[PDB]
Amino acid sequence: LLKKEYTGITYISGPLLFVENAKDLAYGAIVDIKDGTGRVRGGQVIEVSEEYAVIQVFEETTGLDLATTSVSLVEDVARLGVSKEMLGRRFNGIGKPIDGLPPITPEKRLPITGLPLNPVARRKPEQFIQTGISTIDVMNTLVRGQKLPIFSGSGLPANEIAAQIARQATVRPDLSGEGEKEEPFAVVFAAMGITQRELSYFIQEFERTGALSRSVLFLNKADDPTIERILTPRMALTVAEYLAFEHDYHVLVILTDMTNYCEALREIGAAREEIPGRRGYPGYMYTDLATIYERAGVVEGKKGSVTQIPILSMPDDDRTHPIPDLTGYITEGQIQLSRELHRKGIYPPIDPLPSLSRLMNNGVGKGKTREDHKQVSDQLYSAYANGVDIRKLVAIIGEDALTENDRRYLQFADAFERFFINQGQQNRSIEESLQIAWALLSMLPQGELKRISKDHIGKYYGQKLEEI
Amino acid sequence: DLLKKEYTGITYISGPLLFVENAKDLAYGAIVDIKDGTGRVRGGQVIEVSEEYAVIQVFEETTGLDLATTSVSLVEDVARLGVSKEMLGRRFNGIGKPIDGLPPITPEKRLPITGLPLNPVARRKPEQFIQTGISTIDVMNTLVRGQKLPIFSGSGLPANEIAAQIARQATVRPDLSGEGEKEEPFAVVFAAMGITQRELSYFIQEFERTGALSRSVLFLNKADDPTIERILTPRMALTVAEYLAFEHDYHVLVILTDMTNYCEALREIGAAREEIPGRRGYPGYMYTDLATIYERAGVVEGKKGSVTQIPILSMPDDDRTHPIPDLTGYITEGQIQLSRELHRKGIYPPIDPLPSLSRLMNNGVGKGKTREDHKQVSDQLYSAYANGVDIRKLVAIIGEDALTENDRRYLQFADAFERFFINQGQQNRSIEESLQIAWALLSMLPQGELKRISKDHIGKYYGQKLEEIWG
Amino acid sequence: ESAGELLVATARTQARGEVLEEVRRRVREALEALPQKPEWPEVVRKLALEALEALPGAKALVANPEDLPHLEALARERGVELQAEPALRLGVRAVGAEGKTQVENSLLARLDRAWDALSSKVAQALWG
Amino acid sequence: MIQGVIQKIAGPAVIAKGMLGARMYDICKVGEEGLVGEIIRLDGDTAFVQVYEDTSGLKVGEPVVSTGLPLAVELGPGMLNGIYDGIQRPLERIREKTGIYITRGVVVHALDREKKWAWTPMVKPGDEVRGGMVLGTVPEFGFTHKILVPPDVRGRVKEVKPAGEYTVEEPVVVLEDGTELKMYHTWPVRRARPVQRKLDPNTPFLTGMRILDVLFPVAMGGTAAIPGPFGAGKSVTQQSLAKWSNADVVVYVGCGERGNEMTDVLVEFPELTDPKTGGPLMHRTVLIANTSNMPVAAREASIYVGVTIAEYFRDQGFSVALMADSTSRWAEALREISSRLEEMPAEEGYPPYLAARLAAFYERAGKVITLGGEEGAVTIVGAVSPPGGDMSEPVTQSTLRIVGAFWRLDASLAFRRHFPAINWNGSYSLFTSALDPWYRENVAEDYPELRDAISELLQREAGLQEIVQLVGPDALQDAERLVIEVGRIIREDFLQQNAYHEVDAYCSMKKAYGIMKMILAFYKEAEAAIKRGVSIDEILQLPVLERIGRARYVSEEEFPAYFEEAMKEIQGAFKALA
Amino acid sequence: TEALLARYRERAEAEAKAVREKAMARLDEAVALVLKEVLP
Repeated sequence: LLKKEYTGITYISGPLLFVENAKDLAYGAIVDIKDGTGRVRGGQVIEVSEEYAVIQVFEETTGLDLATTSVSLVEDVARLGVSKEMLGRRFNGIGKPIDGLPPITPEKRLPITGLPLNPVARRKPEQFIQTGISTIDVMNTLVRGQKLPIFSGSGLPANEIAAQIARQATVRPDLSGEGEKEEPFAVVFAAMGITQRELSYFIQEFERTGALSRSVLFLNKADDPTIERILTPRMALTVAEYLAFEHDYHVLVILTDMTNYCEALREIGAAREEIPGRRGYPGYMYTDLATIYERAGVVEGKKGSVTQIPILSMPDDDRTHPIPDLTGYITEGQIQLSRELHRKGIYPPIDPLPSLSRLMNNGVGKGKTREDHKQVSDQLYSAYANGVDIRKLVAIIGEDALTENDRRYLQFADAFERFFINQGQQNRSIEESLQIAWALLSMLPQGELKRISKDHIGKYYGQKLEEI
Repeated sequence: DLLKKEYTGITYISGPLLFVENAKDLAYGAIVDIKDGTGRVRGGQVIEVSEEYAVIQVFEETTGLDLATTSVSLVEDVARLGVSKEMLGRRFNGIGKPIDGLPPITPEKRLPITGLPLNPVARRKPEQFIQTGISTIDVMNTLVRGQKLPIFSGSGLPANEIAAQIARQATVRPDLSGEGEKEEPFAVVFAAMGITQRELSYFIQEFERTGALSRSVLFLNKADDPTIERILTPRMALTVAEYLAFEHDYHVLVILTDMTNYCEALREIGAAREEIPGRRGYPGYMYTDLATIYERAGVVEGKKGSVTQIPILSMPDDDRTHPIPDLTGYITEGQIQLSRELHRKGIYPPIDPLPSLSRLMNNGVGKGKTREDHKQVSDQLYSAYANGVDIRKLVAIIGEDALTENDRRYLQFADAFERFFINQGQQNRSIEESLQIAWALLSMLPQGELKRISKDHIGKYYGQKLEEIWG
Repeated sequence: ESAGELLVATARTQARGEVLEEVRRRVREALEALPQKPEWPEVVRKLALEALEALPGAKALVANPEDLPHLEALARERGVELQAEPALRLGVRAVGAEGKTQVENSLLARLDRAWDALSSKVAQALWG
Repeated sequence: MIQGVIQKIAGPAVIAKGMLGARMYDICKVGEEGLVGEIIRLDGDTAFVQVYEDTSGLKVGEPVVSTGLPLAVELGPGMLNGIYDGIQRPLERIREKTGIYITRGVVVHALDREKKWAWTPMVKPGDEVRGGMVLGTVPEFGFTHKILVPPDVRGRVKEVKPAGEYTVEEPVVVLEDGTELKMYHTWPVRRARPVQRKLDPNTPFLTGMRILDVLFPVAMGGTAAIPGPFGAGKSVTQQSLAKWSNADVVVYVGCGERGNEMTDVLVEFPELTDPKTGGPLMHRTVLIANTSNMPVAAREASIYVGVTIAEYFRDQGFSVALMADSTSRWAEALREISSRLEEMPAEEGYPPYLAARLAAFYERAGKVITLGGEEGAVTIVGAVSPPGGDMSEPVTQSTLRIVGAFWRLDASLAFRRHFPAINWNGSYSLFTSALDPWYRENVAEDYPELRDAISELLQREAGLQEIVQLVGPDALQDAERLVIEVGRIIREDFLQQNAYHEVDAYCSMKKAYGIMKMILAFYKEAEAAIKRGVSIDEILQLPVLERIGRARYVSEEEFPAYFEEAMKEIQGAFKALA
Repeated sequence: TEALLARYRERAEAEAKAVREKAMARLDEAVALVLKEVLP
């Protein structure tokens, strides 16, 4: 290669830049802009015509001028140098290492935008990931190859739940009947719009319990150039795809706040004078979010997998805001955090009534988990459902108008919220989550358990909550 | 004259427009013929002409055109239509060409489809009362001959059945006004704009049942026909109607089957040109545009014919403040508004009388006409029904047991009103039956509460029971 | 009921259509044989003349080679060039100065332009 | 063959230069790769091309070639049991060639040119053929695919191939004009295939779900819309409609949706059995898959391709069902392209001609008399995705002016796991009165009155639920108590349906009729008993309610006996109660 | 019931013939007039 420059700059305003003839710039290429002092910026060709090429500058245009600036190519598509020894490292949002250690040596360079998977080349997700959180493992199982967001709020603790899931998740293969403990996870952790306090929190969280050895961190502060937000998930997912479909890894990707991603996207889009959308969000936010979420799954004839857990804060706890709404049409369920459970002091304040996992029926049951998993989950949901509405009616009419079983159901609802949901910081395996669930069911008489089949309704019904 | 001039030099085609240069010899508003490299000819109309070029709105779709081979030739300087009495059994498409397989008509005249405004001095006051057989219209929102009366419908509500029932049952009642005894039937001009196949089959089977096809003209623009043609359908239908009425003394009834599709076409052709918009992108001249259609109705002094309009339009989200119903209400004389809540209770026809209105109602009721107690019965009904509805709103807060006795009487009146006076379901009620039912319903209230009716009308109509009219 | 009336009226309408179509075909065949008549040259000259009078500033004239010699003696007077063509028949077509404007004065063209205007006359004169 | 060069690239839109002589809505090959585009605006010497691929990496000055033809599909034997992308390319061939990703620019034929079909003729030399007649037949998975004359061809047969085995591009019938007719032909996807006559629908389109088949029926050639906010299980309902319908052929158009749904179909359907014939379910299904992260400008192409294939199979005499998986995605593609054109938009950024495209697409449905003289039909069930669950947006309000049925999904029902989560208070249907003559001869003599009684029961209970909202179920008499309990019984034993049960997934009309009759009979006996002095407690504690609860988990062949016994028990539970 | 249809079929055919003959009367003048007018 050899450096070829362009000095025909004819117009600079805001974030754009009009380079004259430069007809060898491909549409969508990455360029770099050096000026009279030497400081090199970066840019992307968003439109090329016969007269001029239009360039978007990643940073701000302070210092540029029309006499001394030059533009040279970098490559025709953005790429990233990946390698298996990225595990345990830490990067900044466009891959430069910020842990202090030296840069990596790349064995491939993959385009970061990726390609769509052929629908005939996929296969249905089938196995489950044990997160150690009972209200997810039992009632909203996460299946290997899924996209399961978490709907958080303003001051609800989503950072901690992310970190806890990250350091507790395991694949748990001995349940399957194979005993093939021969492949562990990798955890690619992408963080966007983050502050210094949260950054320190995450660093020491991962360093504390040795979870860094199997993680790759992409951390992006709230004071970095905006273009580096809209690239962090793409580099995270490129690393994940490489690992999963070239080295048979099971990868779990955690994108920590898509609410910041969407604001960066809106700000970049409004600089190209496009037609606005519902609240100022660009008219194509659905396609842009789709190109990120649809990169997870499992492929036929290969052993890897990519599981995604987006995390986002519904603004004003509004479920109809464009961010959570558009994320809802793409993913395969949702986990919702509740504010009242937070006030009560519960943790993690997961609300099991508005949550769901569509792919749950494939990943649980015989040969994958214990046999009773599905019916136990259903009966647990139904029993918690009517306890809540009993509490709603007693709230307005007197608790004098009561029956013998409504006492059972209020007691069940309380012991549920206090023992099943409120697990603190401990890490529960699936067996003991199921045991706690059976204990909580056993304080309702039979005939109230009209949802579970009759054989394990005797096999597991004995033990009561006395064990704590 | 008779020689033909072709303009090559097309310079632009996008959407529904087509710019052609060096065409100063076209008049503003002319009709042209666009012929492509295949020999297929489609139409258009000039909407802006200057010394450099002229702008054309194509009627058909623009698939297949190219800038090298297509040509543009003039047809006429003003868009005209060939009318005749012999088009009283025919069907034409949305631009006036036959679609029943018979040869075209031989025009007696050719009239400009844009029409001319009627002289306010030449007009006449509409007074003849029309009996539709529907009580909520006849008693409370009387329709007169020569009136504009739209139907504000919704998406799933049966406005088409109401229109067809009106067309089947409408008649003048000359024995009540003592004048004339001809009762010559109505001729029906039916213009459909963007209609679906289901509703078209409905209307056709209806007119075929009634035998009303032998005196009806049909202009059909289905939903798979081009969109920009809908600009011409209502103008052609009303040209034919005004011809029939004010030349051969017919009594015409015009039915325009959806003005919402007309406004959609208008907004499309107005956004292609970047007009200053109105409220939701509808062009700023939509008021004038609709007024040039609705105001082609009425009765002319010194002539026997008449023209009556029944536009039908669907308020988009049942929204009375949307631009289309808003402007149409600002033009026409009153409206007949349908109710979704009444439709959900199984009531047909679901006409709620409170947001309806007929402005010309007072011209054609009273002594020397229907009956002397018509007006007072009507507004007494309005008052009592309004009271019933407000008492419903109160029950929704303080429960039914807390009510008084007269409040329960008003509640019962509202209920029986909705279930016996509104809900008639395809039967044809003369005006006397309607007033009889109205008095039977009024007799539920104490005689001292009918404060809008005089003492003598009370004395000689109060006290009928509903069980007597029917059990 | 009215179904029989519709039947008889349809019959009448389509009969009138048949006869009018026949008259039109009759005149279409009467026209298409004129270049054998002795009035041919003078009518072609006046046709070309009104065509040229409609394009102030034509640059050429397209016609039929078979009647080309009928058309030489009147274009030289104004300088408008000539050109022959087999497809153009029973008339002449000019060409405007830019190449992007034409005027044709064929016979069948005038027939199709005037037939609708004269249909009322044919009806009123062939029935009453 | 018009050819120019690229002049300006911006997103999926490319302006070509030197294209004087290119026609509107023709197909072009952009670039040296040969990407496929369509001309949508001509200007001076240029042409505006929308590209159905990714325009990344393109360069100014590359070739552009116009082919002179609009977008077309190949219609013929070999489409069933396949999966296609937005412009009819077989995805299995793409996988055999270029691996597990979808790279741009691959070229494959739509119909396999190497297969052998057992041709059986039906015409003789000297015979007259016109558009739409039948030349011969070919077996395909147990159907009888019959070869049609292309809709605009006339002539007299000159020779015929004599009953052998051939490929699709083997000319089988040659006319006296010299024209050759093969086993396939092409058709422009934006022109509706003509028919002889449109008929009125008189026969129900059975979906298998009780609430839709009973309360809001749709007729055979009708159109329906099912708009639902996220999390309301729209995907399960669409799959169920694809799985149990009584159509002969199902065309599923996945216009901008998840890819795991296409994978679910591809994996499960070869196992399930067709109810009508013995074959696998996949043998009657055609998929068009254009997922959410595939090129945007191809979503509309996929819609048109799907409806043209459905029209073809209708022309063959079958009755087709077309499921357009989402039309809001098509609307968004329209909006994006119009944004690249610098057009002025309508209300919510959409182009001002969206309603026209929607209406022209929905107007391709209906029962017809084909050109060959036989009878077929096409039923369209389009999905919408309003943004805030907001039914006042442009797409929903434009769809509700042409559909005949409206099936409104609701999120409140789905947040308590009530499925299929259809709101019976906001939905409606316009085919229900024209279908009663069929219901009376094919279900029961008094089915309509059963349905009406159920509906008015539901209306009353939902009405008085507002009163009980404030003053508790303690404050109203036994009649209203019984009405609320019967409402609960209805909407937990009749309206609900588990889609993953091996029995409750599909439900016939006889079964729904039986359950309705059971419930109404119980209601009448209870009303009598109450007004002769019994209380709600003993009414609720009866065991026959358990019999009615388990009624929907009973197989179809053993339902008649269950029904008779349950009627006997309903009688005895109150006869013995004096 | 059908006598009306029979009477009307007769009336239709009769009037069709009447119109055709009344036309063939003066068609020869109609065509000459049109040819007169179309000509320049």
